[PDB]
Amino acid sequence: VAQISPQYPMFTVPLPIPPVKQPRLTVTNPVNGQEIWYYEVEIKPFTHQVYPDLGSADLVGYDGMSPGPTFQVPRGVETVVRFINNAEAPNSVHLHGSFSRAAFDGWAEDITEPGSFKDYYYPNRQSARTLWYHDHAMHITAENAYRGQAGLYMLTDPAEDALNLPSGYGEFDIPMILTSKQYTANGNLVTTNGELNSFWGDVIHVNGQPWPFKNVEPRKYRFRFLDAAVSRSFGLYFADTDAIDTRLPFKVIASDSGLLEHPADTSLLYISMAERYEVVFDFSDYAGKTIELRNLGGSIGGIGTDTDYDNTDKVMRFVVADDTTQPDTSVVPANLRDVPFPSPTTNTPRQFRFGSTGPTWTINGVAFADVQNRLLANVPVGTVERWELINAGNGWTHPIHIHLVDFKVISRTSGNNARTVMPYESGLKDVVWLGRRETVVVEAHYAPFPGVYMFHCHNLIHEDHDMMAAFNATVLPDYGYNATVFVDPMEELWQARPYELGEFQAQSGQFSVQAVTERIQTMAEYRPYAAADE
Ligand SMILES: *[C@@H]1O[C@H](CO)[C@@H](O[C@@H]2O[C@H](CO)[C@@H](O[C@@H]3O[C@H](CO)[C@@H](O)[C@H](O)[C@@H]3O)[C@H](O)[C@H]2NC(C)=O)[C@H](O)[C@H]1NC(C)=O
Ligand SMILES: *[C@@H]1O[C@H](CO)[C@@H](O[C@@H]2O[C@H](CO)[C@@H](O)[C@H](O)[C@H]2NC(C)=O)[C@H](O)[C@H]1NC(C)=O
Ligand SMILES: [Cl-]
Ligand SMILES: [Cl-]
Ligand SMILES: [Cl-]
Ligand SMILES: [Cl-]
Ligand SMILES: [Cl-]
Ligand SMILES: [Cu+2]
Ligand SMILES: [Cu+2]
Ligand SMILES: [Cu+2]
Ligand SMILES: [Cu+2]
Repeated sequence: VAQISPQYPMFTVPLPIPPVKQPRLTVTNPVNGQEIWYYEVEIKPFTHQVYPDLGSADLVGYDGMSPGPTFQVPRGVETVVRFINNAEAPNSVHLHGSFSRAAFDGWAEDITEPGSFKDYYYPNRQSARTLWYHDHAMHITAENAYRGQAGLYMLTDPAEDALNLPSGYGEFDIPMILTSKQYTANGNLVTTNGELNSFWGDVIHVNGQPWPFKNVEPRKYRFRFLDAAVSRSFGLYFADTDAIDTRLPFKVIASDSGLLEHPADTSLLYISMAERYEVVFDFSDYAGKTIELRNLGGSIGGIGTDTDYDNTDKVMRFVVADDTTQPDTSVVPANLRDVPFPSPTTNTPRQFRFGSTGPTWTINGVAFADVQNRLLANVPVGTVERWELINAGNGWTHPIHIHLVDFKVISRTSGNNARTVMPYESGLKDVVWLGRRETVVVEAHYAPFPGVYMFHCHNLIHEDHDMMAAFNATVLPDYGYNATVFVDPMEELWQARPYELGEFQAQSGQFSVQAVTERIQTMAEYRPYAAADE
């Protein structure tokens, strides 16, 4: 259908690369003698000239940019991030892909008001994976994410580095953060406010830039795909501009939770809101060509319900040089890793229906705001459960996310007989797309931390009104590990605190090296992540 946003000069602006976020300082953890990396992020307003010849867009971003800066954290290094709200609305930061404690996980009611900050303590102990950090504030997650509160968080480890995959952040390892937005006639953003169905968007962005291009050499690149859109799901494929409908093969090497056991040879990648897939594309057979990254129409080939617009079949262009300037020393091994799959269970699976209750998107008839009813499962820590995630509807799709866990996709049935489990769903994930009339069974180890966690649809419009619920990963009162201060996401110990911008700017008072060092060493003594040792 006709583009609504003004006409854009397609494939004329280079793909931006978010800068790497550096820690401000390190603090010795008195528990283990190891260095904790401490970071400060200021959430604040900024303008960005998206349309060359119109006005600017009003955004709110981590460190005044969108996407937020990229974190790059070695496995085993604990991080503390001071998220400082200097904006106009509350925030709640979630690190998507991290088994964070309940009070460091971005619980939707666990907000920071403007003129407050919160310190988030992250374990970084899971398998090498592409995480992302983004807003989770109750009822305003769609508008906070849409206006710029999302960024990448790469968890790295030597074992993955030894595979010799294409490497170097911004060299041959490229972030590909997809969004779908809409602009006014003067080049400002159309708000998601008031939208209760889906905000599709008619402008496709990579790393915050409409329809970019990149100069590539004829060799192998690792692309880290993330669907950070409010509502748009994608069917990604690559094509030579000399044969724009001919799909070129590539390899998926990783899903949400890390490496697949083996690369999945693929010509079409379904990716829905909050899914991460890492792809290796070999440009060597296309020296001197232009390869367009494109998006499947027909509402992702009948899987989705998304509206299609004139230019939503276009993502970006890669202009391939005639030659490499340096040898391609990278490879994609046939064997990537032993995926740590959960033990099969015979426990009769729980059922969750993703539908509506009057004008509200619900789970088993319940809206997140409804405290009395929204706690839908008690799961003893250590237990493996199958959850049957049901989309009975033909008129909506729902990428379902479960906090804390990594899960295996056991099965998919389609009431449109459209598809079962995709080859790139063979490993571990934390989001799974319920297409039209789809039921998916996932299996997860509810481990290793007790606490109250969210699960929900990651269509941020659905999530906000109000397709989200909670589970309690439970322990018996003799469990230990300071569980009584780490189960409650709203625990007073970990709540946000007020700051004065002067102190922040001068790095004085509670921002002094001394105050930060004392505050982090005190936090570290509670031993939040001790139960994940081994
Ligand atoms: C989520 O599950 C956790 C358990 O993993 C629940 O917290 C547990 O709640 C029980 C009942 O309040 C606590 O026992 C109580 O202890 C106090 C004082 O020592 C006593 O006054 C009461 O008679 C009772 O025995 C238990 O300590 C607590 N466990 C932990 C580890 O905090 C929690 O309530 C559940 N959350 C929700 C929202 O349902
Ligand atoms: C639970 O948290 C408390 C409070 O941080 C920890 O108590 C500290 O432990 C170290 C070593 O035992 C002492 O030198 C500190 O003086 C303790 N502080 C206080 C205020 O008691 C405790 O270690 C933690 N327990 C577990 C199992 O994690
Ligand atoms: Cl490389
Ligand atoms: Cl919808
Ligand atoms: Cl953006
Ligand atoms: Cl080479
Ligand atoms: Cl202050
Ligand atoms: Cu998320
Ligand atoms: Cu999450
Ligand atoms: Cu949904
Ligand atoms: Cu969430």
